[PDB]
Amino acid sequence: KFPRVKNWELGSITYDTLCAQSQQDGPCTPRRCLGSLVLPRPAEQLLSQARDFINQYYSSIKRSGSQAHEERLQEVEAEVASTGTYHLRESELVFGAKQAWRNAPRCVGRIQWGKLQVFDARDCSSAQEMFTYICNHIKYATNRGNLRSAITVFPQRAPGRGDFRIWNSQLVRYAGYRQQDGSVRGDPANVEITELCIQHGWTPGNGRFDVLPLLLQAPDEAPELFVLPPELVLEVPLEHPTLEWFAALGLRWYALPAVSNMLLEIGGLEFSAAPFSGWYMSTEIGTRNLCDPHRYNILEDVAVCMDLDTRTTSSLWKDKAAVEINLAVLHSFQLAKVTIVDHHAATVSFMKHLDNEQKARGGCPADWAWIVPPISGSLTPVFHQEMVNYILSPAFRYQPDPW
Amino acid sequence: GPKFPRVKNWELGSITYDTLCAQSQQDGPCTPRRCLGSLVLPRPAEQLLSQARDFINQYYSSIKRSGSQAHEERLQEVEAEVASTGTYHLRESELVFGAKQAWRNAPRCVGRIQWGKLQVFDARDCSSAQEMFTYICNHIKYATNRGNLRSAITVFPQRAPGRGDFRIWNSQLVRYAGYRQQDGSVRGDPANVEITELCIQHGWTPGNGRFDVLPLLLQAPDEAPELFVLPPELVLEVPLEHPTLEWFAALGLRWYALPAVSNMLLEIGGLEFSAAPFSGWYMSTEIGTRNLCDPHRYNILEDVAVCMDLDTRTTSSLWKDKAAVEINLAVLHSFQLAKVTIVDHHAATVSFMKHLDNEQKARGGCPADWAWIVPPISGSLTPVFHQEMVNYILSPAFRYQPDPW
Ligand code: HEM
Ligand code: HEM
Ligand SMILES: Cc1cc(N)nc(CCCCCO[C@H]2CNC[C@H]2Cc2cc(C)cc(N)n2)c1
Ligand SMILES: Cc1cc(N)nc(CCCCCO[C@H]2CNC[C@H]2Cc2cc(C)cc(N)n2)c1
Ligand SMILES: C[C@H](O)[C@H](O)[C@H]1CNC2=NC(N)=NC(=O)C2=N1
Ligand SMILES: C[C@H](O)[C@H](O)[C@H]1CNC2=NC(N)=NC(=O)C2=N1
Ligand SMILES: [Zn+2]
Repeated sequence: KFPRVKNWELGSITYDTLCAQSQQDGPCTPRRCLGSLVLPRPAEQLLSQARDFINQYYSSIKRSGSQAHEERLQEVEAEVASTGTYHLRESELVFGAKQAWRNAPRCVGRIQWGKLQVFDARDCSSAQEMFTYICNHIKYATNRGNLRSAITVFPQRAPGRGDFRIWNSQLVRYAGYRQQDGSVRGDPANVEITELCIQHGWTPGNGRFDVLPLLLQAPDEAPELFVLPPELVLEVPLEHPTLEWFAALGLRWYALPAVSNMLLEIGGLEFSAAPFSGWYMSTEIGTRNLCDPHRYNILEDVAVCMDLDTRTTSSLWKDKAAVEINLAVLHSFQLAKVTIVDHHAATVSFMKHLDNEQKARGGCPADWAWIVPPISGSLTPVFHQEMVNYILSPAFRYQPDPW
Repeated sequence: GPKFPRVKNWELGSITYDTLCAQSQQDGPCTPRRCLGSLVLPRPAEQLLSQARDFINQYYSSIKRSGSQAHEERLQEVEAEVASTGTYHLRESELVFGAKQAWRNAPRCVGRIQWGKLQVFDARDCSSAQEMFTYICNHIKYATNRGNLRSAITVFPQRAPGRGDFRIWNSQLVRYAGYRQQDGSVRGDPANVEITELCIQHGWTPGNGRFDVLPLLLQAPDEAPELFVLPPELVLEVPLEHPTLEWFAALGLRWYALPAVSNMLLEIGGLEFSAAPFSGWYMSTEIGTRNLCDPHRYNILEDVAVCMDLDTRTTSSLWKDKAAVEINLAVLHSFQLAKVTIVDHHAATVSFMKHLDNEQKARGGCPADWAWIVPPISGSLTPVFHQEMVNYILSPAFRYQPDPW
């Protein structure tokens, strides 16, 4: 039965028919819903995924049933039957990468999905060459603050051998130095990767915002360490439009959000290294990165500085400090002329995206818990919107850590 | 290791496994193909007996008498009663247990740390609309307790074969009128437009304010509903002021003290209680964020922002966030000053975390609807945002039911 999907603010209703196109199970069953969980719980198979994807591609260019379409299916079929695998043409890769983003249920920025620079790095044969491609990506995507969405696709997994992998979870990560007294200096999210870096020969610093080097891995080789050139890593000092002492906090964040640990799956083929980047929504930095108790955890420091009544929850000191921190992020990025979007503008765009996709494809997979921002949830339109979550391919997926 | 859902807390790094979900006898809306967890309304013969037996087993387990002679005798009693009459009836102590369990089982309620403290008024003798009203007034008086609020439920007679239901037509015991205007807008609470118009159709003379308390429309078996005005002195309200913004008081906003849901069905051992209103106390975000700030509710965000002199022309000033915070603070401050029980969303969610731990030990899990548990402002500032949750239907349960009209 195709789900009825309701918007409770507007009273409008849609039916999701796109979900019938899902060929991949999620974690929920009729007995229990596991929608809030962060992590998920032969040749004929490759052949049907490949054919389905080639069909998707030729349909997108309006060329279903054409000579080119029939001949491409034969090529794919021939290659799989002989070798157990196949290869994508660059145009198919570009279409596949955009579709993977379009299909990502946890992404509120999908209004932008058709605007993605795709770097084909499948001719990469060494960690050294990976570093070169990553530097070109960062340079292109950063664009002096006028951020442009981009993906670089390194060579696919092959049955015979180890994967190409970028060990770091993002291309830009701040060190987290664990103390002998358990506590952390820097970003506690990055304790493990920091220690892997030191262990692979990196000389650590001792600051709160030390940019990590990249550990890059070519198949069946020890990862290699590469320091990013400082001028490639654009950063924004954080200050507040009216609170003078805020800048004295010595806070900063990086411009470029680039996820580097996810697997890109297109037509059954798997790209274990395919880092992608857009621009930040302010709550990612202002709310999560800076205010999570297990991240930089600055709420109390800011509250004290604001002279708020910390003695009690009902003064709403946490809520007040968080708002000001989010404002400082927005102010500071605007001042530095670095692309950023606030959570109201981003969720308004997502509502438009939902409407675009309803008309174009008859639905849109969306993970409500991820779409709704971590402050002011019900003040955004997406809170009042019912959403259907399911897996379509092409897809970005999680994968095991390479160590 | 375990073949039960693994549940992680990402703030603390701690892991549990929910084994309680094995006890679910009712399907929700999700399938392996697609998750429908965000939907608001998720899409008897020997059937009664097996539900009845399961509930009786639950009762005797809770008093540690499973397998006992008293347990086996009650089972026989129930099947005998069903055998001859088609239905059965609960002992008083069974109703009390069943009502607390239904609250304990409610995935959408963040206040469940309180589940063991519920005053259960047994109104299964009620035989008229007038008597329903007396019971409800008594419930309201007891629950409100001059501002020192106490959780209560009043249970009216169960649904019976081929006989009409007891129903309360209003969705809550206290509701503000919503009057549709000529221009298409609403004065009062747009949530209550339909029930307002139904009160008018049934003979209520409407006011014209923003906070007019509605009458109750009460229905006894196979009769037209009857209209009852709540004595104004029974309905405690709190005028809203702000601790530092002196003009906020001039806005004339207010809310009532007692949150009392009256349109849900209480199901216990297959028996169905179609009128069983229950009340607690408010979490401040229900009033200050949803009721006052929803675009389709009182919608006051812009008015407050304008008074605070914020830049309302651009999303990036965070004018909405700043105004909502102050409205929420006004709610807490005003209830505190008025000595009326209220709980903020930080304190509520902290206590729900304690509840989750209690239930892990007591029952091996706790059904919880993440979208409902996470507060509508400051989500990730609260510990529940970082907590994975497993949602499933246990019985006894509170359920939605069709509107009487
Ligand atoms: C255009 C700028 C973009 C904005 C404002 C945006 C917005 C977001 C936000 C707010 C999240 C949640 C992040 C978190 O909570 O940590 C997210 C996640 C995601 N986004 Fe987008 N996004 C953008 C570009 C992209 C691009 C270019 C791709 C792929 C090519 C993408 C794919 C994803 C994926 C796969 C996730 C989930 C990541 C994970 O699960 O760890 N995003 N995005
Ligand atoms: C003791 C103080 C209590 C607090 C602070 C509390 C808190 C809450 C909150 C914040 C919600 C979400 C409501 C919304 O978003 O509109 C809720 C829903 C719910 N609560 Fe509790 N609660 C309390 C007592 C109770 C009692 C006594 C019962 C039943 C005996 C109960 C059963 C429920 C049910 C069934 C829902 C879902 C309502 C619906 O789906 O319409 N609560 N409660
Ligand atoms: C493209 C893009 C745009 C934008 N605005 N922001 C980003 C950054 C997304 C960062 C997401 C990282 O998620 C981690 C940390 N919190 C939840 C967790 C989920 C997860 C788990 C795993 C194993 C991998 C992964 N990528 N993500 C990327
Ligand atoms: C006991 C209690 C404590 C407390 N703090 N707050 C309350 C009030 C809960 C009111 C819940 C109302 O929910 C309505 C309005 N928004 C979603 C919708 C869900 C719903 C639908 C239907 C058909 C019935 C119903 N009871 N609830 C009750
Ligand atoms: C347990 C819960 O699912 C996690 O805390 C989720 C909640 N929602 C979330 N939403 C987003 N956008 N990013 C997150 O990391 C995130 N964490
Ligand atoms: C579409 C979405 O499920 C609704 O807007 C939900 C989200 N979470 C919610 N949570 C709570 N506590 N009450 C709600 O009314 C509510 N509405
Ligand atoms: Zn689900």
